[PDB]
Formats: sequence, structure tokens, C-alpha cells
Amino acid sequence: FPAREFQRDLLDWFARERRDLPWRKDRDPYKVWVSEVMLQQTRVETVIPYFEQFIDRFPTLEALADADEDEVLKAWEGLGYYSRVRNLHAAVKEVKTRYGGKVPDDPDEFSRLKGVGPYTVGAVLSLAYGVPEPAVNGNVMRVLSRLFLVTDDIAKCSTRKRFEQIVREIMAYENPGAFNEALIELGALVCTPRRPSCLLCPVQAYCQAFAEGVAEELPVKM
DNA sequence: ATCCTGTGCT
DNA sequence: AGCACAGGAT
Ligand code: SF4
Ligand SMILES: [Ca+2]
Repeated sequence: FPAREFQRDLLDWFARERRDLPWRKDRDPYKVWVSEVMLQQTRVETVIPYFEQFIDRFPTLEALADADEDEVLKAWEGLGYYSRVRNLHAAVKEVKTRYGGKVPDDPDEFSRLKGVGPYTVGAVLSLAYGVPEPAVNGNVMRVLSRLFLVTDDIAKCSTRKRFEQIVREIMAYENPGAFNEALIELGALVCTPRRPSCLLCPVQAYCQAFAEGVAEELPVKM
């Protein structure tokens, strides 16, 4: 696989098209983390004002850690999935109490926190700390399944481990955050669930699904 | 190594 | 009423 050329085309596209979303204002692991939790459950159009309101109320990890659960829930109200904010709240309290108030940059340690799974670990650590971990969410699974014609069920850990291995092989190690962000952004804007915009895709020349005319059949979910 | 869960959609 | 979605699940 011509990974360097792929990285060039993907990252050049990302340089031009990257959305100036609120959670991209800085690289605070706390803020990235909050935005990833919101985006896991809610459309970007709705997350935008909730994120700003949430971070206004709780600007830093310690601010959230120290807030009463009532205040946290009030800030979440309208987003639903309240157990997921309760878990975030417990996790940042644990960060304050056992991890010096700093999000661990060890994927293993960060993963032990309540609610924190492989994707959240990869997103937060690569975006905020530049740790070369894969950040494979639904968007990335769709992009990789198409590029590499992966027809395995994406609900399976074996399939996700394969996607993880692909990212580790093709990642731009000089900027893992940008690389991971770019794959997610491509999935959001171009390589969409239905009718992907293949004709204006920056990595079309690399894509096996486009070449075979089966992009809309991918990814495979049982 | 999942399959479960809250949610939205039709 | 039943299905799709989307990640973490121990
Ligand atoms: S060419 Fe189409 S299917 Fe392939 S990655 Fe680009 S948008 Fe996705
Ligand atoms: Ca975990």
C-alpha cells in the first residue's frame, strides 16, 4: 500500500477542508474527551451548542470533577443517555484523585476509567497528546472497509482489530492526531453512509470499493 | 470476544 | 412495534 502518498493526499485535503468546530479551538485532552462523548450519541449540529454551554460551565477537568452531579446533569439535559455523563463525571473524579488531574497518556491506564473504551482512548490521546494510537469509530470503519474492501462484520472485535492494524500500518506517524482526525472528517463529509462523494474524494485513487463499484454495500454489519 | 443499551426513526 | 445506530462491555 502506498501509504506515504495516501497520507499526503488525505492530509492535504484535511488542511483545506477541516471544519473549525468548537472542540478544535485547542488540544485540551479534557475538552476533546467531552466532545467525543457528546458526539458518540448526538449529531454535530446539536453538539455544537451543548459543548459550548458545557465547557462554559465546566472549563477544565477539575471544574467538572468538583461539580455536584445535579449541576452536571443539568448541563447535559436534552442530550439524553444520562448514564454516559454520570460515567464521564466518575471518570474525571478518578483522574483528579488517582492521576494527578491529568488525563493519562498511557492508553492502558486511560482505558480503565469508567465508560472509556478503545475509540475514546485513541481519539483523546492522539488528538491531544499525539500518541500514535488508532481512533476507530463508525466513521473510520466505514472509510477503511471501503478503501480496503473489508467485508467482515464490524460488530466483531476481530474485525475491529483488523481496522486497528490497518491504521497502525498506514498512519502518518509525524502527526497521528491530524491523521486520525482526517479519517474521521472524511467519513463525516465525503465517505458518507449513503451516496458517498467518491467523485470529489481526495483518496479515490487508493479505494478498492470505488474501483469495484461496491462502496454503498460497505461496511458489513450483521 | 462479544452483545447490550438508550435512542430515533418509520 | 420493530429495527438501525454506536460505541464500551468484564
Ligand atoms: S472513494 Fe468513495 S468509497 Fe472510497 S473512500 Fe472515497 S468516498 Fe469512500
Ligand atoms: Ca475500558
